[PDB]
Amino acid sequence: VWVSENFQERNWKEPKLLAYCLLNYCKRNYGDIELLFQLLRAFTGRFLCNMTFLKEYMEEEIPQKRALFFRFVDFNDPNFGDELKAKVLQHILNPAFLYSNPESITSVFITKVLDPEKQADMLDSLRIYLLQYATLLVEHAKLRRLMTFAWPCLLSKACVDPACKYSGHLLLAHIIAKFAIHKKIVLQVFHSLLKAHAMEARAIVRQAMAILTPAVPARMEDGHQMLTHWTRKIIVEELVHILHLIVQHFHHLVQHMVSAMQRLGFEQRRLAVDLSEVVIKWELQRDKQHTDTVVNFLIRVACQVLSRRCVNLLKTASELKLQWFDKLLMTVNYGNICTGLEVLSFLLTVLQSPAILSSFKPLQRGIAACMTCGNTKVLRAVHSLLSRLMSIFPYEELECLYAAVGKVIYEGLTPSQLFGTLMILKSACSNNPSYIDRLISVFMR
Amino acid sequence: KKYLQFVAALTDVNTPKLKMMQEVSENFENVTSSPQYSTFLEHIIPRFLTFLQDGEVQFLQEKPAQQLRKLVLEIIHRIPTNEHLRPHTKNVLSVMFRNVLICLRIIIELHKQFRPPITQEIHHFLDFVKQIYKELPKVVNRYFKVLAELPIIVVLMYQLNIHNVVAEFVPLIMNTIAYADFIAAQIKTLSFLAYIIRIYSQQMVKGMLQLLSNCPAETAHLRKELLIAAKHILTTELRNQFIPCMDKLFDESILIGSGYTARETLRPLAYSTLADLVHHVRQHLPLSDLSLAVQLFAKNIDDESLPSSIQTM
Repeated sequence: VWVSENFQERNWKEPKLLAYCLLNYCKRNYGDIELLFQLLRAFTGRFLCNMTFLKEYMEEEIPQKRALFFRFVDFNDPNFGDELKAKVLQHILNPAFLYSNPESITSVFITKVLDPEKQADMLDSLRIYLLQYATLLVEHAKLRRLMTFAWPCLLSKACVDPACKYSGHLLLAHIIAKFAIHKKIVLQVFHSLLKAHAMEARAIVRQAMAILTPAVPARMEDGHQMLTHWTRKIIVEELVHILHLIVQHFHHLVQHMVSAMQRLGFEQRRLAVDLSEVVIKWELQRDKQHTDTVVNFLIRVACQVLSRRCVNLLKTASELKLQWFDKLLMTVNYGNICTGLEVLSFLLTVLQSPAILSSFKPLQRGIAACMTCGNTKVLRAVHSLLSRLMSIFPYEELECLYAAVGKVIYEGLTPSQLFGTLMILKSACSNNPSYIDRLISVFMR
Repeated sequence: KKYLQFVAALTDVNTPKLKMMQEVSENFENVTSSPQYSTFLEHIIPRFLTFLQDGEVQFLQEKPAQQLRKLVLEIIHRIPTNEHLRPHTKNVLSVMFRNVLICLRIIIELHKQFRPPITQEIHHFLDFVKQIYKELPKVVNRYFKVLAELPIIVVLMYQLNIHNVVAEFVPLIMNTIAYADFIAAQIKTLSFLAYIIRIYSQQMVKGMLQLLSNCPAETAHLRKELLIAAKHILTTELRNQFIPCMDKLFDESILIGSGYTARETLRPLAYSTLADLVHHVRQHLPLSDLSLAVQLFAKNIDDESLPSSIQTM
């Protein structure tokens, strides 16, 4: 009946029950002939209630018998199955061999590699699973032959499907890991993986990079330093993580990389901080290049509103304060809120930076017409910016310049007006104990 | 260092040792950037002007001197243009008149350099799209290549239209199937011309459904844009009633991304558009269609392989 009524679904409890009856039948002693037919309609058919039913049993199925598991389970000469039945078989076969030893497996691989036989029946992901199975049997446990049977998808004009095309490169990098020094395929896989990298290839290249990452830089004896052009192709004509995850684990291209990275960065906004990590690791591993790099990065973060991590890198590391921070000349309300939350950030982190004592005239010019009106309708920055002010100035015309700016602020008190005026005087008194007594009478009133 | 090594080879390169001498100017010119637009005003204009005079377009030969064609497009790319492009606009239009690759680079270069200046630019492509569209009967007479791919991105950049509306719904009623790359490119063409919805006769139903049912499942970068475009055309708030009243929703089978790749990444996209399509009208759905709709919706609530965001929706 299980073979016959398979077309009834595409009277409701039969798929739940008949599979459950065969569930107990194979649980008694073993599974020899009934194990390969109880999956005839289990994983296929798009049932409303046939998920997570048999799934747990396979992980419990593994707990001398699995050594010869391939011959009496896999092939069995079905003459009735198809691509879907083969896929279902390999879903349960992988966990059996993943958890796990005789020398008789050598004849198994010889029979296994004779699958296609001049006929390519596969038109689905069955090729990817076999290559994943091929990687499992090699990494966890004839070498020339398996190279020759994985040939047709290592091209540029055939193997149109990206899934099986990237898997051929995936197995090629997995095999050559220790000492397989060649002249063509050793670098062919390196400059072909990052070609037309789509959004679905990240899950494929993630394991296709770490196998040969600690090997290619150690085997550049016959190389010609032709990695700058390969990096340039993906950074100009085209992700960016493929160029930095190798650096994350661990001079002639820095000049081009800095120019390329500062041009590509201009909803892709979560990459500037990652590039800062790459730059800060270069400095740690090691400033004719970090000068303009940090200036541009502080412009980038100013264009964002990662705030905590970028501030951490700043504290653990001229033209910056002249052309960009002159926004309060015209400013509208939301920009002031962004400015207020931003001036609180970097001004607090420059208290231990030797830059105010070296150059402060440009800083005063940028904030010239910014401090006069930067005391009203702002609650975040104004309430706390005083603490940073007592540790800046402690020479004559400049001193009177902000003194004139200061006196025109708190001499019109006649309540944000009282809040700002009272806070400034506290800052003035905390600047120095000396204070004139020619204006106390106004304060008493 | 880069003044006497290039001027003494004007007539030698134009009228054919030369190839190796030309191939070294690939990444050695950007370093020598001492002249800032002061010396290269009229020095470079005759260079590529004579280069395009040579380099015939004989496609029947096995690339006799196409290496020079590759070299000239490699050196033309590294010139940013800001002023004096009127001769350029009178020079770049002579290459799409007749291995079709030289026009792709040129059309890309003018697409990027157009922003800083402003020109009306109405001289040739007023009926050129008509000739391209009427070459389709010649296409089915020959076969059953790289010339009808990018007439629209220029238009999209230009639109930052009555004669264009009529040309849009004409190819959507012909080119019926009675391959390797012809069918993939063929479907790719109607995807672009149906993507324009910035202009706003129920003559588009048959064309759009035929490609959906005959969509090649071997590709992975074709169904993503097709479904995204299908999502955009149902968000007009005015033309969401014309389409769900003629086909009677006979597309309730596995034809919206069947295969292996299309059911893993953009799997939620197909169901989200289908859910949006039902949510549009909610008025002209009979009992039979509602019974089928809930039957399909009762299977997505059990698929525990994808995050439960779709199940909440």
